[PDB]
Amino acid sequence: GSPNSMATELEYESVLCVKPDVSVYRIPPRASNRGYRASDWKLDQPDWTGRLRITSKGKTAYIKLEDKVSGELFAQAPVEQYPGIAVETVTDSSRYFVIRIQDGTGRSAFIGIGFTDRGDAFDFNVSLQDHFKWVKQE
Repeated sequence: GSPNSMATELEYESVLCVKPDVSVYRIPPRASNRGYRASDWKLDQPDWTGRLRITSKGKTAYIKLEDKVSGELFAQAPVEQYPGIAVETVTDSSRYFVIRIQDGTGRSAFIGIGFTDRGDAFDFNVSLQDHFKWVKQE
């Protein structure tokens, strides 16, 4: 038998949260003597803006970011458990996160994202933990 009829087969995702408005900021590096505090980021001048698409399959969640005009992928961050290495919070305001976006080949970057309100950023952190609760043995 020969499996060589397939090679790119990532035609799967269970959607968890979608929002039309999210803004990216390239952040300074973490240290507990400063923290990520949202106000240190480029809140007046995003590096990119577009749409949120939190997705998952099995034990791996995917924070995908997508364009608001082209529908194309900007970036994606894969996550094995929440909280974990690929998702972080700020100190000052509950509407801002950081994620470890990856190219699927050992390339990575930490990018900051901001929401319109805390009551919508709560949906980012609830939709992640309400996927992982069984992996978290709750």
